[PDB]
Amino acid sequence: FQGMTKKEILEKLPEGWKYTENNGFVHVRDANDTIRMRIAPPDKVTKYDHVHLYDENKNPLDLNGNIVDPDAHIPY
Amino acid sequence: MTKKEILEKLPEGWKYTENNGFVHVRDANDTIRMRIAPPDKVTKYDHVHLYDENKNPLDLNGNIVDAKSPDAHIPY
Amino acid sequence: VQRIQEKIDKLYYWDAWVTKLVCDYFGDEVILIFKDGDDDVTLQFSGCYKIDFKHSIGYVKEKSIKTFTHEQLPYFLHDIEIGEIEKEGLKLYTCKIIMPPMDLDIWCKDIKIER
Amino acid sequence: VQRIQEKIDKLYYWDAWVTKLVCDYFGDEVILIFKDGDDDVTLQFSGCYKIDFKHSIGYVKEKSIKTFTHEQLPYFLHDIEIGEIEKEGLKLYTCKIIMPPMDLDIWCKDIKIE
Ligand SMILES: [Mg+2]
Repeated sequence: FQGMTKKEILEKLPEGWKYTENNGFVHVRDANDTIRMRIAPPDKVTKYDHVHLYDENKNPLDLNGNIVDPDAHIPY
Repeated sequence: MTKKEILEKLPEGWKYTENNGFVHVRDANDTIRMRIAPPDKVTKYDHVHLYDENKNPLDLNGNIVDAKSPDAHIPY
Repeated sequence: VQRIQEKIDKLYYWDAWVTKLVCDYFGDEVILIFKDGDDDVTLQFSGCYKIDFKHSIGYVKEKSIKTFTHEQLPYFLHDIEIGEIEKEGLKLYTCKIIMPPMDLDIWCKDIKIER
Repeated sequence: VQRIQEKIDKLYYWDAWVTKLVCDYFGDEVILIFKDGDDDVTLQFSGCYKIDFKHSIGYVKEKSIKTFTHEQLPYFLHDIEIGEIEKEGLKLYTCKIIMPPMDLDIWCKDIKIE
């Protein structure tokens, strides 16, 4: 499920996951209110609107769900 | 006395500072010893406060009084 | 608003020395402790969405507050004023505190007195 | 002004999780701790004369932050911006922090990383 727009990411959210959007930042958290996903506008070092992905323990993931520290900054 | 005559008879190496109609006076140990204050909800007049080296409210005669007491609020 | 405001007024807080002023937990919580005689009244503001602490520039701090003695602390209560606001449909208490030489403004979801 | 400002940029703070934000000592002092890998970077602002924290009302807190786990904390750093101002002849550093979902502005006398 990698190639989505932001609108379908927010619309296909899993079961129990809620989300909130404010000033162009989206926070999505799972049923445990754990932050799992964030969409952000560009900052100084990332110059593109990106997705952030986070496991059950808030670790950065890449497209493949593998834990990462670059690859953590996922276009959509 | 006026605010200027109280301030100019200040003791030893006592300093002071004024900000938006509050005057804070402290002794050589920078202990707050006196405040000149505009009226508030309960005290309807410009008053003086006096304090021993332990910040206790004093009356004109140097006796400790309850901060809540009218005697702590010394007109000029 | 006026229930909250006149429980506060019946504390007689005026000219009370303030012993502790804390804003903690990502600005979620404000703690203000002032002395009533030999007793301590705590005011607690929780679920805060705005905290504005303004210190007078005229009153220069010549060392860090933490190394002050309580005798050297200038801060005292002059006026506490409670109010009400709603922003994007969330209702919030507003508190303005004139604590010379500081001014405080807090938008919170609850206010509680303990002593 | 700018020595500290790009000394901050050399932390590479962008998108870092913030673990603690404390304003203590009658607003004299602000502590911000964010995680660099597994370690703690401290930002310390001392000699503060203005502390202004604004939380987005769109992000409603359903419990006191103190009862959040770090797993539940949303706050992360997006931009730290340093500046300089003078008010009644007092020169003060300013720092504006976009750490969604809140906005922070500090007028302080020193900024130091620990
Ligand atoms: Mg990023």
